Amino acid sequence: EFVEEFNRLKTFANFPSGSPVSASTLARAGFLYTGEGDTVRCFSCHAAVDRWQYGDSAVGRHRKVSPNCRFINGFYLE
Amino acid sequence: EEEFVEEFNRLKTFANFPSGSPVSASTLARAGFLYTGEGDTVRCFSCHAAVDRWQYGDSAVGRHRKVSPNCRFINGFYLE
Ligand SMILES: [Zn+2]
Ligand SMILES: [Zn+2]
Repeated sequence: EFVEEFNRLKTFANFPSGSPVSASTLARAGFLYTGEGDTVRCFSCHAAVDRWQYGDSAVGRHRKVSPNCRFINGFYLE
Repeated sequence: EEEFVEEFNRLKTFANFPSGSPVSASTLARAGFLYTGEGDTVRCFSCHAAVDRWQYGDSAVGRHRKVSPNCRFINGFYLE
């Protein structure tokens, strides 16, 4: 289901307004917002990531904690 | 110091500026910035404000105006 970006961006309701990394960028990087703080979790690899700061690459950090993540490696593409 | 009112002289200071920067040396120099020589920290030749941690999509003049809306450079003081 969450394979679709939108189903993912939806979960970003009440996302910390001042986050240096937009909900959109994360939804795009394949993350889901857990609801607490700025913690999000990859729907494909389940790897969770938080404490985002200026300069971060949503896709970049993603790959760092899960370089072999299915989504990162374009498994769900067209 | 030097005649930094000229873009070319400001650009000379970016000799060892880090290669992989999202914002280019010329874009920064064109915005009145001198390279301090450390990391990606640059400093306005006119208002002396320092700015760093450049990111993809940043506007050199934009951030510059952010920390010094009154910078003489940003305001045309040096115009011909
Ligand atoms: Zn993943
Ligand atoms: Zn200035």
